Amino acid sequence: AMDPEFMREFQRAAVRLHILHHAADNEVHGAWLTQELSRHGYRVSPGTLYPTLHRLEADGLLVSEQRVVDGRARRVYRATPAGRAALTEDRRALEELAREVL
Amino acid sequence: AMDPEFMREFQRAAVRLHILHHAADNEVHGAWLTQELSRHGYRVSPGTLYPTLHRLEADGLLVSEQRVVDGRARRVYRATPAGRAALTEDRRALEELAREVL
Ligand SMILES: [Zn+2]
Ligand SMILES: [Zn+2]
Ligand SMILES: [Zn+2]
Ligand SMILES: [Zn+2]
Repeated sequence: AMDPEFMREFQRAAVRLHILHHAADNEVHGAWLTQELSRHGYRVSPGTLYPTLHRLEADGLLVSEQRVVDGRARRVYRATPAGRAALTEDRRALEELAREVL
Repeated sequence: AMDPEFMREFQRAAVRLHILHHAADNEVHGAWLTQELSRHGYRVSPGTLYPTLHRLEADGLLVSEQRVVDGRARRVYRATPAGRAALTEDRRALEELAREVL
């Protein structure tokens, strides 16, 4: 990239937004988020993603639940009401900036 | 804001993009950038702005020159060819993320 600092800063925000958007549509496992983010073109390792997930729950924007499904313990994440509101606000900021420069 | 970490991350990118867009259109004084960024709705202090400006020059994306105009010495900033290309790349990343989540 010509502007690696922009890409670096912008990716953090992009990831955060994608996590919230996916977790508002439906419940998600961390492992699936890694694959899904990759499909959308973001290079993310579990080592980077899980701390983001935990932070989002700490921020009250996600909530996780322990589930035992098919003899296997798994954590699922979903958006809280605060998360859906955050998503609206974040999307709004994106849309505004998109409208302005494009 | 519901998601202050998103807003914080997103604002850095937004500012960076605005600096490059203004400095591609015309030459700018740092003091004027502060006012202009304020008009566009970004809280920026000289203490935050000048390090960003210096970083952009170090990255080869801006160039500054000491200029004496009307018996008065001033520093002006403008985008380099690399800066115009960075602006295109950054805008492109924005467009992509806009397409994805809207
Ligand atoms: Zn997706
Ligand atoms: Zn602009
Ligand atoms: Zn302007
Ligand atoms: Zn603006």
